[PDB]
Formats: sequence, structure tokens, C-alpha cells
Amino acid sequence: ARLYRLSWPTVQLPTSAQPPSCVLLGTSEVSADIQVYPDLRSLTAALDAGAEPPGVVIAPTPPGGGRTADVRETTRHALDLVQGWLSDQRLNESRLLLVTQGAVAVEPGEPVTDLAQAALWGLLRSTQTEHPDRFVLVDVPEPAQLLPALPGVLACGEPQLALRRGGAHAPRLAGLGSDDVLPVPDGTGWRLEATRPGSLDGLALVDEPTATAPLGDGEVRIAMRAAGVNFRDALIALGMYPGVASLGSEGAGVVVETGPGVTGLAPGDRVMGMIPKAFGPLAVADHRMVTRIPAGWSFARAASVPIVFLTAYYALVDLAGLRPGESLLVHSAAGGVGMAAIQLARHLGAEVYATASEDKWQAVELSREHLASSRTCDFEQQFLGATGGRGVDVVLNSLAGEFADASLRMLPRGGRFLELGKTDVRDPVEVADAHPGVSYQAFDTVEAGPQRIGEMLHELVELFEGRVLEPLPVTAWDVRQAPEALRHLSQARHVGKLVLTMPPVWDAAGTVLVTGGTGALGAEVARHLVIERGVRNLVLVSRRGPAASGAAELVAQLTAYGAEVSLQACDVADRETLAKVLASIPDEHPLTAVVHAAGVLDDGVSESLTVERLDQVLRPKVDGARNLLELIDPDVALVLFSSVSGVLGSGGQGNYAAANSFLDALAQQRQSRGLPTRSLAWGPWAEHGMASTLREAEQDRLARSGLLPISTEEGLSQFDAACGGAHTVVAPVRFSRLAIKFSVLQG
Ligand SMILES: NC(=O)C1=CN([C@@H]2O[C@H](COP(=O)(O)OP(=O)(O)OC[C@H]3O[C@@H](n4cnc5c(N)ncnc54)[C@H](OP(=O)(O)O)[C@@H]3O)[C@@H](O)[C@H]2O)C=CC1
Ligand SMILES: NC(=O)C1=CN([C@@H]2O[C@H](COP(=O)(O)OP(=O)(O)OC[C@H]3O[C@@H](n4cnc5c(N)ncnc54)[C@H](OP(=O)(O)O)[C@@H]3O)[C@@H](O)[C@H]2O)C=CC1
Repeated sequence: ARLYRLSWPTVQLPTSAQPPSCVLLGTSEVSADIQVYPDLRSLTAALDAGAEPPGVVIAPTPPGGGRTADVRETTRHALDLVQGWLSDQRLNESRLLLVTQGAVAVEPGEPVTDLAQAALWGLLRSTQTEHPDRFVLVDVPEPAQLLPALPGVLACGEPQLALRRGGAHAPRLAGLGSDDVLPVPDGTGWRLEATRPGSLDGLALVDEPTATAPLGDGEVRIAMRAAGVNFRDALIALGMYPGVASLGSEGAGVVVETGPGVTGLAPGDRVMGMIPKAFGPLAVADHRMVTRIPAGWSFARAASVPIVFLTAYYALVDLAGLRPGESLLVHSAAGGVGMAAIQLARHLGAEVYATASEDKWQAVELSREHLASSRTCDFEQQFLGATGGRGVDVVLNSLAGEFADASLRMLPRGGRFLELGKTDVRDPVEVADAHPGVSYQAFDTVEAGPQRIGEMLHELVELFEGRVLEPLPVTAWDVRQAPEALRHLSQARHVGKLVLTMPPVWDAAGTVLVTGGTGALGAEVARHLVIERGVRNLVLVSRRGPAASGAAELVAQLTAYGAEVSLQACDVADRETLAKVLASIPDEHPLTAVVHAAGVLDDGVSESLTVERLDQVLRPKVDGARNLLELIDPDVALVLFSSVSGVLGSGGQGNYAAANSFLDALAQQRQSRGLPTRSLAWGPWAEHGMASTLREAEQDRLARSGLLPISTEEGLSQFDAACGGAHTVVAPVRFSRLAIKFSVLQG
């Protein structure tokens, strides 16, 4: 039994194949000319009144969402469509092409945006297996990509694709690896450093002495959970960073050891700052250079923050002394530092002009007017054009080389100029050479010093909680996959901040909650957690709770292995009851993990499915997972159990597979946003259940009493007879052969 991962290789679409009849199922006009019917019904009408079955109907899906209701509407809608379609049967040899936007993660940079659409994928996948060569799934992030590609989409016979500008992608299961990604020393307190600089291959995770022991000064030791990656980190990795640097500066985590020389904050504390050599389970730094963590921030959203905002602050306050009314020019706007400055600048009451690449513009919250491409030098006369020089009072430049020159001709009036880039660094007096009026400082944030950083840290937080700065968009990765992340980073595909997360680790002190801890899997996992693993505080949770056979025994067993076990009756889909449960977890064993193993089953081809059945199967998986993530503390690890059925589209379980595909998508999106989430797509288990096991046993016991099972027809004729019949107590049974075992059975 392998573990599998679903990949999306590029495929080649046949470029010379015949373009086919097409109708559009949609609200509105088509820029192109192709038949449009607002709904399936109307396309029937045309068929009714003579029209010839189109080879392909396109059904672009209305935008979903990641909320229960969303999932509900957009699978229900998919069902009406699938059912309407199957029942016509003039629409045979014709194919329904359902289009989605962002239901599917294909490229490294990109997360699932529409969970509900991802549910759609599962359901339809099921139906595809039920009816081959009749439906086609297409994820296309911006439509009209579609039509050009359309004769190819159809000729390749492939039922599932995602269109990206890169290419067309098909999905397939793959073994883990394939190289096996990044391997860990397991001996805790390693780190990521570039071993063979020059190339991203030859990154590795090798044990680090420095982190482990001992403190300190001065110093405080941290159990890291996430860390920010900076552009710096990507150059270091490529033997292309002009200066001294150790991979990974900044992060957030939990305090382990403190002292000597430290009083302000103490162990257990959640903390973020500018840690050196950040990319490991264990690192240690100066307690003034780090600070405790605001709102209910995730460790991930904490880790993105420090470097970018310290720079922005240290740069715009200390070095620039930016005043209200004064205006600013910032490069790499949709980047972290670029992103940060514009936020802080708007607080400091400046006008702002800035630059990123055209594809990132939407992510800037700046009036069209003030924007410009960042890999050209056009901005100059457009901005100087935009405002008569004097142009900008201050410049926070990252673009070095010759892009840095067109910069300084902004702000001719005079003013201050800040350089970030070490390659082609300059001289202040020799800068005064080129332009009059302009002072010039080339800085590193660490320059401010521990004293100043801690003071800027305390001052930034204030702003964050004042709701005046908001942490950047996070796109997260697991340290073991850093190469994929740094490649992204160095290719400048991203917006906002990238972040690395450390391998998840449950507080051995803490509580673990298993939903559906009665079920075939939940019990086993429940047992394995207590009997083999650390776990010594359990909450189990199922609709019936302790009242279902044999849950009393199930508990006994564990509590007997010396554990603090609670089994509460609770429907996970009732947020009000879940809350009641979580709250009753004791303060000293606070929960660190959820195993969402709760589930309800259905069976039937998509023809036969109904809305009411759909919701049956959705309620524990979707509402439950939503309730959980809503209620759960951010950095509680969440393990969702889906089913391989959601991935193969097992058929017979359309609607179940929808639920499971949601879970798969919820994790993929959620880990991306930084939070500790993992989703396992179980194939079949041998196990059975307390259930079940107990029903089976009853059957043995009754047999072992030389009894035999009654057919249902006979059982009901007896029901009939015994109900209205003279004897008040009556044993309708079928015996076997002609029992010295039972005294009652004599004569
Ligand atoms: N000295 C110090 O203390 C610090 C220095 N820095 C420096 O500031 C810069 C910004 O850092 P950070 O915000 O973390 O990283 P960013 O997220 O800002 O990434 C850099 C961005 O610059 C843009 N860019 C412009 N020209 C190019 C190019 N030719 N190739 C690739 N990208 C380009 C890219 O986006 P776009 O498509 O919009 O151009 C890219 O996203 C880094 O280079 C870093 O070295 C950062 C922090 C501290
Ligand atoms: N076992 C297998 O062969 C496979 C399992 N899986 C995955 O494993 C999971 C478990 O399968 P299995 O253990 O056999 O399922 P079971 O039906 O045997 O157990 C399901 C458990 O979930 C509980 N439950 C159902 N709905 C709720 C609810 N709304 N609130 C609280 N508890 C609820 C049920 O308790 P009660 O009804 O008493 O409330 C029961 O305890 C499945 O959901 C699926 O994700 C995937 C493929 C195959």
C-alpha cells in the first residue's frame, strides 16, 4: 500500500481536429457567435422543434464559494443538470462540458479558490465513471481561453482538464516522491541551509548545533512553526547573494527556554520576530528582536509580517522621516516590502506612486492613475507627466542595475533615496554627483539594532491591532518542500509573502478530538492514539455518543489504558453543540489536533440521486468541517478524512464523492493560507465496526442456538399474524435440525 499524490502533468491537445456544434448554457450575450440558451430546458425545446443535437453543450458554472450553502447550491445545480441531460437521450453522443474557475490546484503558486466548484468536480467525476464519454470537466481561470482550445479539449478524449496559459493539464495519481522531496534527520533541531549553492537542487535539511543548546544572554529559544521566506533567501540559495547571510530570517513560534538576562516575556509565549536561520523546528534569537503575537493570528500569518514591515517602518520613519502630504515612489508593489510600504505610507498620510508587473495590478489597492509597470522605465515621464516635477519626495527602491537610474530622475526637486539591493550598491557622495539635492542611504534593517527593532516591533503591532496595517497575503509550503517554494519565489510568480511551515506536531500534553470516534476507522484511530502514541487526553464525538453499542466498552478500554477519555453525543454539524463540547475541554490539556472521521454514506447512480440525499451526505463532512475550522483555534492541526472515491470518482457515490472532494479541496486551500491542515483520501479498509461487529456476533449467537435467519416475507407474515393474535407473547423463529443444549427445547 503506497501513499499517493495527485499531479497535473501538461498534455498536448490535438491542434488539427474538427470544430463541433456548440451551444452555450448561460445568462448572457457571447462576444463570439455561438448558440445561447439560458437553461437546459430551452435546449430541449429546440431539439423538440426540429433542431439537431449539438456535439457539445458548454455549461459554465455560476461562481460558488467555500461556504456550506455554496457547496449545497452548486452541487444541487450540478445534479439537476446531470439528470436533465441523461434523460433526454437525443443528447447522446453529445457531451456536457462543465466549466469551472479555480476548483483545482495545478501550478505551485496556485490554491483552490472555489471549494464548492471542487465539490462539483467530485460529483461529476463519479458520474463520468457511470457514463463514459458524455461529460467533460474543464477548469479555466479566465474564460475565452476555452473556445480557442475547444477543438483540442474534445479531440484528446480526456475527461478532466484545467486550462492554464502554461498549457492544458490533466490530472493523474502519482506515487510519493517521485524523488521523495526533502528528507529530515529526524534528530530534532535541524535547519534548511543551501549546501550546494548555485542551484535549487542541492538544498537540504542538515542538523544544526547552534539552535539546540544552550542559552543565552540575551537569548531565548523557540519552537518554530512557520517562517517567512524573503527574496534574500532565494539568492543565498543560488550563490548569488553579494553578502553574508544564513537561510531564513524571521518566523513565529513558541518559547521553550529563556534566560539569563531576559524578563519581558516568558516560556509558552507565542512569539514572532527576526529569527536567524529560521527554517528549522528549533532556532534561538535575541528577545528584543522578537515580540508576542497579536489578535488571534496564525503562526503562519505572524511569520509573513516582520521583515517586510520592519523594513517599511525603519525605512519610511527613521531613515526617510516621511511627512504627511509628502509623496512616495515604491518598487515591487505587490511584493512584501512593496506591499508593506504602501500600507504604512497611507497611514503616514502620503500620496503614493508605485510599480509591479501588469498581472499583479489588481492586488495593489491604488488608484489606476498612480500605477506603472515595474520591468520598464516608462513610469518616469508618465509620473513626471502625472505630476509636474518635483515628482516624488522619497524613494524606496529595490530595482537595482539600470532600472535604479530612471528612479532618481524622479524627485528632481530634491529629497531622500533608499536602496535595498546589494548588487550594484552605490556611494552617497558619488550619488550627489549624479543629481543635486538628493541624499542617499543604502540600508539593511538589522542595522537599526536589537534596541531599535524591538521598539519598531512594539510600534508596528500597535498599528496592526489599531486595524491600520494588515498582514500580507500568505502562500504557504512545508519546509520539506522548500525547493518548490524558492523556485516560485525566485521566478517572481507570487504576490504578497511566501512562508514555510514546520512539520505538524501535536502537544503531547494536549487534547485530541475525534469526530465519529465510534466508526470503523475512528475507534481504531482512537485506540491507536491512546495505546501506541502519546495521547492521554481524548474527546470522542458522534451523534449517538456513549449510547451506541459498544461505546461504553470502547471508552472503558481506553480510560483503562490510563487516559482521560470523554465520549460526548454531538452532531458536528450543529455548531452550537460543538461549541459546548470544545469549551468543556479542560484548560491544562488544551486541544492540539482534530481527526474529522465523521461521515454518512449513500449509494446510487446519479440518475437516482436526490437533493435530500445530497444533503444527508454533505451534512457531517461539510457543515462539520466548517463548524470545526470556525471554532478551532487556528494552529490546531486538522485532519480531514475524505475518500479516494472523491479522486477516482468511484461511481455509485456521486454525492458522497462531492463531500469528500470538498474536504480534499478545503485542506489544499487551507494549508496554502498557512494553517495546519491535512486531508487523507482513504481507500477501502478491512475493519468493519463496533456496529456491525456486534450485529454479526448476534447473528452467530442466535445460530449457535440452532436457529436460522428468517426471510423478510415470512418475517412480515408473522409480524402480521402475531400482532392480532390470541397469544400475548410469541416467539416467531425457524429452527434447524431435530438442542440438548437448551432445557426449554425438550419435547
Ligand atoms: N536590506 C534589507 O534589509 C532587506 C532587503 N530586501 C530586499 O528588498 C527586495 C524585496 O524583498 P521582498 O519584498 O522580500 O521580495 P518581493 O516579494 O518584493 O519580491 C521582489 C519583487 O520585485 C519584482 N521585480 C522587479 N524586477 C524584477 C526582476 N527583474 N526579476 C524578478 N523580480 C523583479 C518582482 O515582482 P514584480 O513582478 O512586481 O516586479 C518580485 O515579486 C528583495 O530583493 C530583498 O533583497 C528585503 C528586505 C530587507
Ligand atoms: N471505512 C472505509 O472503508 C472507508 C472510510 N473512508 C473514510 O473514513 C471515514 C469513516 O469511515 P467509517 O469509519 O467506516 O464510517 P462509519 O459509518 O463506520 O462511522 C462513521 C462515524 O461518524 C459518526 N457520525 C456520522 N455523522 C456524524 C455527525 N453528524 N456528527 C457526529 N458524528 C457523526 C457516526 O456516529 P453516529 O452515527 O453514532 O453519530 C460514526 O461514529 C469516512 O467518513 C470516510 O471519510 C473512506 C473510504 C473508505
